[PDB]
Amino acid sequence: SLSEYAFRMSRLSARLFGEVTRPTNSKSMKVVKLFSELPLAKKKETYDWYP
Amino acid sequence: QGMAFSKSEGKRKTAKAEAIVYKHGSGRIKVNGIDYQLYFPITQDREQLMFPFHFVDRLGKHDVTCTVSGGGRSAQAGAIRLAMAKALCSFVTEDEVEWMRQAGLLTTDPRVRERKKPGQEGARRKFTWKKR
Amino acid sequence: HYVDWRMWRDVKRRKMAYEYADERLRINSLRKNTILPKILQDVADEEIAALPRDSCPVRIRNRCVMTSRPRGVKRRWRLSRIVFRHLADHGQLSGIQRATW
Amino acid sequence: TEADMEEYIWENSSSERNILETLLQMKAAEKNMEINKEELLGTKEIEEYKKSVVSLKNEEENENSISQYKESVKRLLNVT
Amino acid sequence: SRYSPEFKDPLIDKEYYRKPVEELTEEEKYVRELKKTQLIKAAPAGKTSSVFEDPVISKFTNMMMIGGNKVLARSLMIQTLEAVKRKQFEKYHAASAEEQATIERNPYTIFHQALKNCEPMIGLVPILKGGRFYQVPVPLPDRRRRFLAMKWMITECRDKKHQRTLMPEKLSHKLLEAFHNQGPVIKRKHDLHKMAEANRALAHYRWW
Amino acid sequence: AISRTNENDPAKHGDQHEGQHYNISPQDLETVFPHGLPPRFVMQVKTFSEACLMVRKPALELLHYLKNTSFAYPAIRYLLYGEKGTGKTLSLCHVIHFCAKQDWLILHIPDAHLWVKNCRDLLQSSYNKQRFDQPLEASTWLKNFKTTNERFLNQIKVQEKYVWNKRESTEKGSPLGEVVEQGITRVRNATDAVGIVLKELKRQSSLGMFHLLVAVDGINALWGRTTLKREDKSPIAPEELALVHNLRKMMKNDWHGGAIVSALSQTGSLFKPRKAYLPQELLGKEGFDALDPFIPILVSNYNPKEFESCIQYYLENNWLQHEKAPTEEGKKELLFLSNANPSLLERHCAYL
Ligand SMILES: Nc1nc2c(ncn2[C@@H]2O[C@H](COP(=O)(O)OP(=O)(O)NP(=O)(O)O)[C@@H](O)[C@H]2O)c(=O)[nH]1
Ligand SMILES: Nc1ncnc2c1ncn2[C@@H]1O[C@H](COP(=O)(O)OP(=O)(O)OP(=O)(O)O)[C@@H](O)[C@H]1O
Ligand SMILES: [Mg+2]
Ligand SMILES: [Mg+2]
Ligand SMILES: [Mg+2]
Repeated sequence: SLSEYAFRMSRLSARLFGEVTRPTNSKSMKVVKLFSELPLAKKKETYDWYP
Repeated sequence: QGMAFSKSEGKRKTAKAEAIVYKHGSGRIKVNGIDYQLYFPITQDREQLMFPFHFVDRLGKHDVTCTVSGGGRSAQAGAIRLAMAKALCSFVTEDEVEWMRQAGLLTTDPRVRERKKPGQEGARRKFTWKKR
Repeated sequence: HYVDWRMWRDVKRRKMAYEYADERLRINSLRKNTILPKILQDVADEEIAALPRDSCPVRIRNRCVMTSRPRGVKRRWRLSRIVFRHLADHGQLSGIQRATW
Repeated sequence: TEADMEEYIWENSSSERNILETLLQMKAAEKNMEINKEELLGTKEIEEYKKSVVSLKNEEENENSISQYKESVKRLLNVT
Repeated sequence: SRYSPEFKDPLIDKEYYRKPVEELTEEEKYVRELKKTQLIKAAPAGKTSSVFEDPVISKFTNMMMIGGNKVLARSLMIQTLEAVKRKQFEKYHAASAEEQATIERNPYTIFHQALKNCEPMIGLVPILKGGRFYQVPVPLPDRRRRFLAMKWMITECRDKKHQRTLMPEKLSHKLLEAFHNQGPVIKRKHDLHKMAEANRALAHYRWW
Repeated sequence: AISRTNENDPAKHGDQHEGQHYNISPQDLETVFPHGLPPRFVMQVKTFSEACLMVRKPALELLHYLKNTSFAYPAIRYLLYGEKGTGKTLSLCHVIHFCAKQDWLILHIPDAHLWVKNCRDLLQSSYNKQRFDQPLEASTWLKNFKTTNERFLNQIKVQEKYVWNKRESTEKGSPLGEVVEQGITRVRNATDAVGIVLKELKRQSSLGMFHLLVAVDGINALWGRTTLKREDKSPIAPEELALVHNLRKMMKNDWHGGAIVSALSQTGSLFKPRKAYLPQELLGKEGFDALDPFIPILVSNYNPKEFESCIQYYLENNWLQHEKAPTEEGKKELLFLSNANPSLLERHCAYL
């Protein structure tokens, strides 16, 4: 629902701000989330829960 | 411009209002920059804005600019009523101010929502006493 | 010297989950997308399913760190409601008080 | 495109295309052959009309801007 | 209540305050100088000093309100008053010069008289005598008479017997019936009088 | 009769008649206004047994432009705008009554919002498979159009051959009434019959056959959104409706021999906030471009003179039954509660 000018302008802003440049569906975007944070089992609240 | 005016505030539930009543005017009222009949489409709310000026026989004699935030539509009309009544006391005689006080136009309504307590359904509503 | 055997089992689950976290993360990324071939994703499904059961983070339980109570625990202090109240009611929890309003 | 612009421009717009087409029909009704674009779009009335349309498009619409636009259209359409 | 017992109810009556001082008695002069030292509650958002204020219609409106939806209740009320007035203007234009003199077109006059025609004079109150309760005919206070008239009218309009008829058309029809001493609300008053007349023998159980 | 005027001819109304009510004969109500009058104003005509319309400046200004219309220039677009209940519709009706008595052909769309919402039978068109027909909305308007212009529908004659079916067709030279009857009799041809009417009137008015008035109340519906859905529950666009597509052509100033008078309305619109009333806010970008250049005419609340004459017109009909309404203190409360808004005042006086 974007013009060719708006689409090319959004791809340009994505490359400058380090976002995903290729067209990626919502399912595949979970890969980005998985590696953008620490897994729950690696958080200090998790593995150091008990004294 | 040298036009005399008075200012006051009012509170009703969670609504807070601040009114500026000019000594002279044509009866215009602006609420957040909007005409009062456009801001208060409900007639009961407009009747509350009429109460102070009508009780002292001053409909169409003052211009008012008020700002109100918080609360619902009826609470905002109530906060504006109290704010305009307080500011209007500057342009009436002492005897007229005492009549407005005895008419309940200058008192802050202390009735606010009561908290819910634990172990019951509402502020007073209890859970059903289970059938024995 | 943990409170009970159930706490000791959760201690071991948290330790094993920490050791396999990176491996499980990498294998899961292969499964959570529509880009890679199904043939490769089906192999990744079998690989993560073959890891030890106690490496799965959903099996970790937030137990009271002093009594091992599995429910009624406040996450911020990691204490059961009973132990929390004991400390709070003796004025030993900084800034915590009874609420009246 | 025009939808990508964040500031309205009167040149090569529907407003310019519509007002020009109207003035040509008026000249034909008067049986006048002065159909030069540069002459029609060079009068002071078109400058007031252009100034009024740009204000309605780029600034907040209000009763004073609608009245200014009204007086510029009445002069171009010979509505007195 | 968030008001302490020291707070007095506000008196919203312009005439009461413009009354000259000479007309005041020594007792009314004491009450006015007393209120200058008392705490007054804030005027509720219901009543005002308007000249079009009607306490009976305001009360009937609250008794129709469901779940605090005053806007809807007030909307049904003014639609009924308009519906009653349009029916009377239609009956007025279609009548002869002689009949026109007897046709009422004021909906407030019709509303007050319709309720007055449905108020019961006597009711049945249970009195304990000898360990048993007996339905004893007793005189009703003015409050109870007016309340029962409103409650019966509202209950009749909510009856499922009316199929798909909107409230303003139902109520306007019932008011004009009661205004002429007809309809089911008048019948309900007659039943309470017939059931109180049947228990006439038990009237002596009363002690006031 | 301080609020009435004996001048019942809208061609003779002037500034001296401002604030005064003139009477519309029952004959003109049946012929000129089978539709378009506000629903609540129709209730008043039945209750007062008469139709009286106040002469105001918005209509007087517009009547001045229409009396000086240069029928050689392209049609001019006039747009009535103003806050809710200020009298936009009734100002348009006063102008429709003027042109109706001047022997103009009246093309009156009483409420264009009804063509973009609440449509039960939205059939696909046969003339153009990419458009939808609206037989109920189109047939309803054809009946009212026939009542208003009945005396002209025989003199006007089509200039082309129109094919309804493999068996039926309207040959050249046939009266335009035959096209109107085909749409009324056969509702499946109603939408196309409407399109042919708008096509012939716009064509023959430019040839000097007659003067044409295009009156559209709720014009901001043509370039907005619709609440109609396809069989796949997908939104339909106004341009895809045959009625809206053809009515847009009449709003263009590519013809002469008449005028175009429209009125905005937030009441009944779709996806517009309550307090929106200015042209661009209601027309949108697509709507403002389709009408520009146009002449907007403002409609505001009653001024002190108009307010007083309105109260006197109600008291003169005994409509205000409350004993305190005629008093000065009762008029000040009516003025405050409505802020001189004509619609708010009529609603408050309806139950007093
Ligand atoms: N059934 C039928 N309808 C017709 C016929 N001619 C015209 N119409 C109707 O009249 C409308 C207007 O006519 P016309 O301008 O020729 O339509 P168009 O070819 O669709 N024009 P455009 O290209 O602007 O969409 C048409 O959309 C259609 O609804 C005809 O021969 N039969
Ligand atoms: N010229 C008039 N003569 C008599 N009554 C009028 C006149 N103008 C307005 N009114 C009163 O105001 C009411 C509203 O008028 P109308 O429906 O024309 O307003 P509007 O601005 O078009 O409304 P909306 O914003 O709902 O489209 C009428 O029903 C009538 O009671
Ligand atoms: Mg509750
Ligand atoms: Mg769990
Ligand atoms: Mg309208």
